[PDB]
Amino acid sequence: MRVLIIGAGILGASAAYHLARLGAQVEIIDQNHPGKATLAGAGVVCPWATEADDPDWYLLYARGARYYGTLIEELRGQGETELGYSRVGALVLAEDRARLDTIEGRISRRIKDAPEAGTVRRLGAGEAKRLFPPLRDDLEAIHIPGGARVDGRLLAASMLRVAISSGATLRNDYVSLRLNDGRAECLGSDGRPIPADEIIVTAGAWAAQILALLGLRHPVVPQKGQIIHLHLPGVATSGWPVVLPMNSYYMLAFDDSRVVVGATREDGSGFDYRVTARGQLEVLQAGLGIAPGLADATHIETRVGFRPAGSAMRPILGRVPQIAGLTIGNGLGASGLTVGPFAGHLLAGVVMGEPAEVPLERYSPTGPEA
Amino acid sequence: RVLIIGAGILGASAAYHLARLGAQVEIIDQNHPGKATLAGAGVVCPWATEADDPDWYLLYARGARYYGTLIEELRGQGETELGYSRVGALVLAEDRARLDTIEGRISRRIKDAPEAGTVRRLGAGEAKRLFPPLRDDLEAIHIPGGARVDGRLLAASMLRVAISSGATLRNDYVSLRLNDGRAECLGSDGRPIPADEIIVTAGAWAAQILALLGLRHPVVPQKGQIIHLHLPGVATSGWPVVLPMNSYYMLAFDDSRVVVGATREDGSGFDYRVTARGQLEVLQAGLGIAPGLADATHIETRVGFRPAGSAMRPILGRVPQIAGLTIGNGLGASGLTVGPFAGHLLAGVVMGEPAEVPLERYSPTGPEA
Amino acid sequence: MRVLIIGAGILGASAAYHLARLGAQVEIIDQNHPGKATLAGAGVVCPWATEADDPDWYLLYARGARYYGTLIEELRGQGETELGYSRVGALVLAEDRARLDTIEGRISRRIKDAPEAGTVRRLGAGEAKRLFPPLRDDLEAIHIPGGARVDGRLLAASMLRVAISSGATLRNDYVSLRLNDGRAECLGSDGRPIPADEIIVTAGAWAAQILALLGLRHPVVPQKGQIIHLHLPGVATSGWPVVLPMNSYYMLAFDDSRVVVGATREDGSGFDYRVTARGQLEVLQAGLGIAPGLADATHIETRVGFRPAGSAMRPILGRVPQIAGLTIGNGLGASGLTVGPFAGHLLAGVVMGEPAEVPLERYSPTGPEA
Amino acid sequence: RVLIIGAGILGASAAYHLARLGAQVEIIDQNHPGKATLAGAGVVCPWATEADDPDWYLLYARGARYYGTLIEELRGQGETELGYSRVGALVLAEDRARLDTIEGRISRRIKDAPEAGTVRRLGAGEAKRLFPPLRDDLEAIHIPGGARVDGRLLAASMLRVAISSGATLRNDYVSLRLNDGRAECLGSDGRPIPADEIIVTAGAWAAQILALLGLRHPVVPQKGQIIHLHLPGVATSGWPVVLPMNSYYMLAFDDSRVVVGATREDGSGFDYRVTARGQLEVLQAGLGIAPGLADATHIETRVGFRPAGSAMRPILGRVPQIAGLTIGNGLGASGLTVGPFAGHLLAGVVMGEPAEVPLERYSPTGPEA
Ligand SMILES: Cc1cc2nc3c(=O)[nH]c(=O)nc-3n(C[C@H](O)[C@H](O)[C@H](O)COP(=O)(O)OP(=O)(O)OC[C@H]3O[C@@H](n4cnc5c(N)ncnc54)[C@H](O)[C@@H]3O)c2cc1C
Ligand SMILES: Cc1cc2nc3c(=O)[nH]c(=O)nc-3n(C[C@H](O)[C@H](O)[C@H](O)COP(=O)(O)OP(=O)(O)OC[C@H]3O[C@@H](n4cnc5c(N)ncnc54)[C@H](O)[C@@H]3O)c2cc1C
Ligand SMILES: Cc1cc2nc3c(=O)[nH]c(=O)nc-3n(C[C@H](O)[C@H](O)[C@H](O)COP(=O)(O)OP(=O)(O)OC[C@H]3O[C@@H](n4cnc5c(N)ncnc54)[C@H](O)[C@@H]3O)c2cc1C
Ligand SMILES: Cc1cc2nc3c(=O)[nH]c(=O)nc-3n(C[C@H](O)[C@H](O)[C@H](O)COP(=O)(O)OP(=O)(O)OC[C@H]3O[C@@H](n4cnc5c(N)ncnc54)[C@H](O)[C@@H]3O)c2cc1C
Repeated sequence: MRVLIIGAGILGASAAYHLARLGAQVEIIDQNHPGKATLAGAGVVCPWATEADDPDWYLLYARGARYYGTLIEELRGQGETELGYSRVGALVLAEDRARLDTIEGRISRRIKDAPEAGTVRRLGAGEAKRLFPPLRDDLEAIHIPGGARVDGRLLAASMLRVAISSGATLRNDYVSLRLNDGRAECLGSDGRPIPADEIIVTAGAWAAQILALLGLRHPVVPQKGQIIHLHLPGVATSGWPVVLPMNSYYMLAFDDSRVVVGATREDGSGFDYRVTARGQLEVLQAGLGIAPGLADATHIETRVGFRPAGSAMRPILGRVPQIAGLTIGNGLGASGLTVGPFAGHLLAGVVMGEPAEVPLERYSPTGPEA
Repeated sequence: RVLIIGAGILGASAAYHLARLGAQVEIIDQNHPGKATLAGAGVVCPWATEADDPDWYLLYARGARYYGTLIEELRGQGETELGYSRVGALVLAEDRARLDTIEGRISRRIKDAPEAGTVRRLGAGEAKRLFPPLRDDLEAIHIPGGARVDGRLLAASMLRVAISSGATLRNDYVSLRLNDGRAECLGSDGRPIPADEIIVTAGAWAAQILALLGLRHPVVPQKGQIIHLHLPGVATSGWPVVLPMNSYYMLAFDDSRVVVGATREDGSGFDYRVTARGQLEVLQAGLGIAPGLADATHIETRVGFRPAGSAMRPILGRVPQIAGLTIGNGLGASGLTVGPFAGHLLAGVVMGEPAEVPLERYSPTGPEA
Repeated sequence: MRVLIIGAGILGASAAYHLARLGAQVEIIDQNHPGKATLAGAGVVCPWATEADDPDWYLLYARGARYYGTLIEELRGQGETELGYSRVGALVLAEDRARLDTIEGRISRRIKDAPEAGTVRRLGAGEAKRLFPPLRDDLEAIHIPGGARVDGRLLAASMLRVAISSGATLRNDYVSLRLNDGRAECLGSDGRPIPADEIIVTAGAWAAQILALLGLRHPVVPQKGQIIHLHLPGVATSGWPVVLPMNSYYMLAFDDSRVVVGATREDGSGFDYRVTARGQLEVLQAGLGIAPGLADATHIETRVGFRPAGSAMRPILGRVPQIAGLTIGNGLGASGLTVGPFAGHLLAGVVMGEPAEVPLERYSPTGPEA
Repeated sequence: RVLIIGAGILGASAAYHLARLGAQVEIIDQNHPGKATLAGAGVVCPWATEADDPDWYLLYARGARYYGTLIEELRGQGETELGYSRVGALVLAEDRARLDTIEGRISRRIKDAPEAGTVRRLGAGEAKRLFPPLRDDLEAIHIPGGARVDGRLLAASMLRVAISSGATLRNDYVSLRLNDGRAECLGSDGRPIPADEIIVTAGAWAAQILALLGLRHPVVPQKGQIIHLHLPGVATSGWPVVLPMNSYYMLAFDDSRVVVGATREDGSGFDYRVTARGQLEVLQAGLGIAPGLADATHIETRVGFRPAGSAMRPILGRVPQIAGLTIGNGLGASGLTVGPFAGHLLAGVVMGEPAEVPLERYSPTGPEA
């Protein structure tokens, strides 16, 4: 009766994974809405290049990317060997040499507190193409040996599998909320309450819909994103790194001759689960523009997902003011696969009472407006 | 003016009927996974049902006859593709003993229903002559007048007519609170949604927001999986509905397509998944009476959550002790037949007309303590 | 113009994989017809329990199962580490103890000269359910620790990747054949011949269509097969064994909470690439019959594949009599994922002239029928 | 009597005409991946075509106005679902200059072709009023006679009429053999297929089986990728066809569906794959002139291999020096407009009727020593 988690994406799954290790009874409930963000998550893990230069770097991006090393092994030693993860390195690009210099600097300043990045290095024209053949030969780049990739769906799935293997439960259902005597109550499909000492709301983009039932104003709305998957027949891509043109687009490669190209950021889209023409056109232009070698690659599918985009680019983590037994994790935006796993460790310490490894006040949620 | 929460077959009909009368209708629909109206098979044949509840049957048979008014009212408005057709129905039974008791039930309920046509008990092989895939050793009772419809296309057409008449439709999950004895609607952001009259046709999900008002809404979801088949290059526009009276059924549509009866999974919750045993049961039932479907293409299997109430009879009418709030739900497994006519009844409530049928026996319950 | 391979299934891919490593210039052509057998192969590798006792066929079946040990590491050391292979053991079931005793006899006789099978051990009721939870608790079984499984598509894909990394070429095209001056010619899309010293036809079920152009009578026709893929949300299956109920059906599990169930065997089906109703019913009955735990598992997809089923259960491998520069490999039927990989190694030696590890006279095709 | 190899729009048209003349028809089709007729967009508008070749345009114009006869003969036969509609056509251009030259070329060719109607030059967004997604700043030339059709449904309709008239259809990959000067057809089993006359409408794959007779058939596949869009809740049955005169195009069907011009990939072979650049080219060309399609749903991308010949002129007529063999191929990118009438000619060849059109300029070559 310890913990009840609403939503089992990368964030809700990481919370369960970390809670099950603390001996708590974890009950997970996940509807798996069409457009579940984690099912469409590209899988880039490389914070050192992010242009968002706030103290969130020291707290979430840096700390989160440093934990991937430990997490992958902790999972590997538990029977979970299919995560799609690989420390393949990353290539960062820019249109003009001027902007490419300020980015190299921003990365250099951020290697001190994250040695997993390796030895950052400046590549000349044609050298990035030797690591990612589809790239243009006239592209200079910055190589970050530490940058990795992952299959967002498989990572969350494996974390859930480890939790359920050790006394956790998972079912497919849609639950709601009610405010009882100042405490948070979870109402099942029938309508009866679901006994739980602590509740965690990691409902992603849909969180604002059930939290509003408690008088809360959750400032997280869906940001639609369309992401293209390509197939290179008979092409060994297991060693290819990730590519970050620093223009809201990106692309990476997986072992099964597969290449994924950066997604769109459609604001005010709502929950529009449709593959549109312009959306795919945007991605195809940005992709083939830097990597003409992908021209004759097969188009296998185009996934759609709704990012939990918060008002601020920083997430919303911590216990709810004025409401007992309610914690929420959301707002991961476009960096959820990188921050999600560690953010889940934070929520684990919150509901249990462990000492805060970081100051969550910068991310604490808002209370009832009344 | 009017705010409708939930745009299934029921919420859509209410908007359709109200918009035509000039009321400012604002529709908000979340489109939950498993929206019942999207998964509805579309059989309309109440005279054979084995459930004997007059309060419920009164609307079942009445809503069936209403299709005569609806199809034409929609036809004369640009809407001609609703999948509706008066193709007739075949009622089957395994042992001739049960078939006799059923032939009795049908005649007893046809007393006030000439729309059912002239019933006739068919000899072995006569049912297969109208539905070839059936096995030849099946006696049946033919009800010329039983029809089918594409519930998905019916709700879509009624919404289009409502929007063309000044209604609005947007996607959101809204809630309710008690302000001054009246029902006030809050959007996801939390801002209020001004409305003189609110209607709640949220299907199985209705018991999640009404509970915020102290109401005990006895409607929970009953999952149901339904299989769609395709006979490549086979004319099916004339095939009848088939009701083996064993919780299963099957019907046909124009596009060489055959739909097979659904499951009934109590205590499923909103488990939007296509399970194995669910499809095994449907395929065993279908292929058991219709072995001709063996080599038919399986194109998709849909899932839906029926708004199953504590009692089989629905819940319609204003909420006692709460002003400006009306509820419609509980349709269960007959919402496509009862839905359209019920929306007409919900419209009359918020508009104030005298009830074409006394709604007292369907009214909801007030706030509890 | 060293070698031209027609068809890139598991067999054509294995041949290419072996030839390219020996310096031969390999040109691979594969249309990827709908129903490609390799893309729908279940992936069971456990020959010792087979009811079919054909020495000509069994020689390659048990031989091709042992070759998997070499292949997995060979591919592993080349960057191909995600092949879905695992030595998870197998469970052999039967309804009545009478036939289960007969099966135990066949296995023992064939497990004595096969240490790869491990220590065969007869389990009591409920012990097979301890390894495959969804099974019935009343089932006796025979445990073969050596039984393994693999993802057929990922295996053939990785082989091609290693082959093309070794100077081979892969193209999507439909080619034909004509007989010119007693030697085999391959007609490209334009209709003009394609220069090639040696041709290998691994066209699977479609092989007879183009080989008939040379006066041959290739007795390999398609046998449709429908196979169901299930999903157990939040269930660790990496350690689940294979199940062989010895009733033409079967089922296995993969790492990502996925369970596959035995396939149909539709003779005279032609190239009917449809998912039928009865085909799925039969599989569901067999699966849930012995494994009620799969009842509430998700059904994610149902694949279709045309097995290259030959008149004789033994395959067809070797040069074509009276026709120079032609080599045929086909007839793998329902055991190609086990035989395919090693059978490709045989085809490689044939076309190059190396001595045959196994006398191939018993598998040679027939010559032109004047 | 007659044996047809390949059941695309060309082989189907041939079967539809032969069955009416009382010939015993046996049709065999392998339905290769990328069958051109299954991916054909279906624009019918020869008057605007830029390719001014009289040897090829003789049939293009002649075959286009044959659609009038064909639709009615099919409409008066139970076949009413052809996707055909005389919706008109809009011809656009980059600059007013090129648009002027096109208007002149169009009017010259309608003298003895009144099916085009009254051509009118639009300007300043008048074209957008008939095709909303277009840009407002586009002048155009309206050709009321331009129509569209679903090549997939048309070929099926002809076949059904042919089968209702004693024709047979089978699935197999057949070959050809020289048996004492006669053309003989061998099935997959190797046994011969008795046929008094053989017609080869094998499309791009023809060169492969004809090489078996020592013939050199200069028809190779030209891959083309085509995109289908869906406009949620938008009536498009009345929208005309659009011909930007830039190697691309787009048309609209009844079911809120819009199709965009195809790619032209030479030397592609039978590469049955949907590529990235191919879709980028079509999306750019489509949205470049029709920004309104930005938020349209992408439902499908089809691939087909055009029977592109060395010369744009097709290949029709008996094979020299080989007895009982006839060839039809080379339809290229205009097969849906020329195909139907071309099948009528192939029927006239094998039966012996006089040539309505000069066959000398299309006949194939004989064996090369
Ligand atoms: C196209 C795309 C590409 C991306 N690429 C990257 C990348 O390269 N790197 C990176 O770091 N991040 C990336 N992201 C961001 C990342 O995928 C997300 O930020 C993150 O996965 C969000 O996970 P979540 O669990 O918070 O949300 P979700 O994954 O949406 O989880 C919410 C879950 O809760 C369920 N739920 C909701 N309401 C209820 C309810 N009432 N009852 C029950 N269940 C409920 C939903 O059905 C869902 O399963 C990408 C995102 C997109 C869309
Ligand atoms: C498999 C199956 C087969 C069936 N076959 C038949 C048949 O043959 N004949 C027959 O007569 N009936 C049949 N039915 C029954 C019929 O389909 C349903 O009873 C009917 O569709 C109920 O409609 P509804 O509008 O009440 O519910 P729904 O269709 O579920 O509509 C509810 C809507 O409200 C929305 N909503 C919910 N909560 C909120 C909120 N808080 N805010 C905003 N929107 C919200 C939901 O997203 C949804 O769109 C079948 C049902 C199933 C499942
Ligand atoms: C449902 C199912 C389950 C199975 N389960 C198992 C199992 O558990 N264990 C096991 O050992 N085996 C199993 N098998 C058998 C195995 O999948 C097959 O035997 C094997 O994949 C055959 O490989 P292939 O290369 O001979 O044929 P294919 O994989 O079909 O390869 C033929 C290829 O050649 C191409 N081609 C053909 N003609 C031409 C042409 N003219 N021009 C160009 N390309 C051409 C085709 O497009 C295709 O790509 C199963 C098979 C099925 C159908
Ligand atoms: C993407 C695309 C868009 C197009 N758009 C248009 C348009 O808007 N307007 C227009 O006028 N034209 C258009 N065309 C052109 C038109 O579709 C084609 O020219 C025409 O359909 C060719 O038909 P066909 O019957 O000659 O060949 P196909 O349609 O390719 O038919 C050939 C048939 O023969 C069979 N076959 C071949 N060899 C054998 C064998 N040995 N044994 C048995 N069967 C065999 C094949 O399997 C196939 O079924 C388009 C073409 C493409 C590819």
